[PDB]
Amino acid sequence: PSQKYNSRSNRGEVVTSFGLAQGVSWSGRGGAGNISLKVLGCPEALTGSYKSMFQKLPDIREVLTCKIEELGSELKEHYKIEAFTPLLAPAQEPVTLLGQIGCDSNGKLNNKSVILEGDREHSSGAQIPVDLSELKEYSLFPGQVVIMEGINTTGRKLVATKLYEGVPLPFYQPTEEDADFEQSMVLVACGPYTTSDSITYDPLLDLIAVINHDRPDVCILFGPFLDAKHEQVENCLLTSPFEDIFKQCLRTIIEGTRSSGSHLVFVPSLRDVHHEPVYPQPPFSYSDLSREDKKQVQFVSEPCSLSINGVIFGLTSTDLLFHLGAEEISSSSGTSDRFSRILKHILTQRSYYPLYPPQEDMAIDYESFYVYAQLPVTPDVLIIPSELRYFVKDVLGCVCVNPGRLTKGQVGGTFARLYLRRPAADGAERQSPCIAVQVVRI
Amino acid sequence: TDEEKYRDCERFKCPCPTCGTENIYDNVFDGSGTDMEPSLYRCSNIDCKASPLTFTVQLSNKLIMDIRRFIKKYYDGWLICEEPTCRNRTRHLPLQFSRTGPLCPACMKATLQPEYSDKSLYTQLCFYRYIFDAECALEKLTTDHEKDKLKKQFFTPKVLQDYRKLKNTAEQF
Ligand SMILES: [Zn+2]
Ligand SMILES: [Zn+2]
Repeated sequence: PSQKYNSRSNRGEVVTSFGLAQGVSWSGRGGAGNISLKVLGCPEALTGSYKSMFQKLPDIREVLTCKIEELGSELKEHYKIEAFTPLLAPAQEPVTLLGQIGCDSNGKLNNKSVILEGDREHSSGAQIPVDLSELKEYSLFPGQVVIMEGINTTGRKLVATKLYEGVPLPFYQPTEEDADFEQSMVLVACGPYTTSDSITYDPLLDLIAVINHDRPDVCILFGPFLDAKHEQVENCLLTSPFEDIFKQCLRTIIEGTRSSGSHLVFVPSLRDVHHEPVYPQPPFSYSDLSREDKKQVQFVSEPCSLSINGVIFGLTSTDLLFHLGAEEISSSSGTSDRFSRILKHILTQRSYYPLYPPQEDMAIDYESFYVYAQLPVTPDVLIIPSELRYFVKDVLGCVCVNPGRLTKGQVGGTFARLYLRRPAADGAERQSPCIAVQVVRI
Repeated sequence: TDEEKYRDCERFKCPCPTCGTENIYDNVFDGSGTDMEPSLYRCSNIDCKASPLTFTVQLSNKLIMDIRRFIKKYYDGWLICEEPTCRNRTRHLPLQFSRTGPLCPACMKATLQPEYSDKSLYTQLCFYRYIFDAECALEKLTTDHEKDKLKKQFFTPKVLQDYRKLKNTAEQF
């Protein structure tokens, strides 16, 4: 088993650095002082009080229309558009159309298959193909709400001449108290936590040692903890209930890190076999906690917008990057950074999962999605662990971190550490509270 | 009628942790009248003397695996056109609805129907609950003698617990 992993020699290697990574001892004060963890949300009062337990198509339709209409209403105000024309109304003069990008087939989107599906309010949900030959720049993906300008003389095709750019949400405006927070160190890690050939969770034990040594203020651990895709889980070869193995994993971490004084924040994954398989997911259920542990452990949902010492964190365990990246089409020149484009889409579509339809096997309850998977504000930090290579990019003023997985196959993975401290109030506003980030090898 | 209600449902399959042969379950009981034994009493492989009742843990884990599969199948949202000449298949729900539902974007005169309906999923879950509802399979016996001889022979308080457990594996999700 885990032979390869335990014999690794890269241990501790810093593979990526962001900010003033040097000038900070990657040590937290442990449990010391004021640590304020608040879960954020997007209120809502549009949804009815009688829900069925299996989605009705008319309900999904409703959520998708509102997605278009709601964002379109904001974009229209921002770009001072005067009027949206119905997609099927032919005109000789240029028109401004609002709709959702889509593909005309079940395949990958390409510069010839783009279609624009209109909102119900203006176009009764009609679709029209879009010609991109005259479009100089564009980045599109299925599900993307956009405002396009072009010529549609017959009413059966839009020759796009302009694609308005996405507009992000404002950042969280800190209160005065938030400026009174001391520096905090946050560790981030995502599963799997065991190599693909063993169930020894050696990487997990190593990560626990790290937490105790560095004693970070907060640890955000993303699932899977008991991976549904692990060979031994899938073949039902295990000799204990899934729920029990899961609790043990949690126990090991909660107990094994008691001395560090770090606050643990557990985020579920759609791959956690024992847990609800539909997205968005509710928090894990774990009651076996002392009253001390209860002040040290937190179970949040997936996705989750979390405030840590005034700093807003966008958290998702779902591989949105890999999913969106596989379906996006672009065109400019070639000096473009793919991931920055994808991250820009996440920050401009205001959702933790804008891709629609979703990757095939991602189950989404759209009515829940509407209520719990929207972005409340443009986060200060976005943690999007992916199968893609680890990285740390600043996109639209948001530090986006992909700490990668802790384990990749039979080889060791990586995790990440951030240093935070919200700066002094005045000056050209945006002063990222995130001072430095590092992606380290486990 | 229970036989027809669960006629199209997928049967619960789980391989013997010992001999390896795939056992199939469709009812609490196996066989008829007098030689009726709880299906979970013996392996289907006659050269395996392991009792499935001994691997309740492995069965529960398998049910979870299966139940996930069905819920994910339902949520994939595959839609298929009702027009035999079209049969367009998509996972993209069109915002353009006709009087009876999504309008097929291929032919523009037919409605798209869910490939795996919510009623099929619900029936499937009810089936997985029915094949382990021992109390119910026993109340479906006319004579209290047939039942109690059986209740005394195989359904001890512990075995009844095992069945209740599997039967409720359904709501963990
Ligand atoms: Zn057997
Ligand atoms: Zn059709």
